[PDB]
Amino acid sequence: GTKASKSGVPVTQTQTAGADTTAEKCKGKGEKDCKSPDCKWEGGTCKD
Repeated sequence: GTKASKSGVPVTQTQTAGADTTAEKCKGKGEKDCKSPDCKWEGGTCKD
């Protein structure tokens, strides 16, 4: 609770460290190329 109201350490929960930030290997792929487990196909566009 109330003790610092900011904390000395940031206490980062998660910031998609595993992902390559943006896997632009997906970007450019057609629907067939775009693997769903790999990349999210949305709006006729393959994107990580």
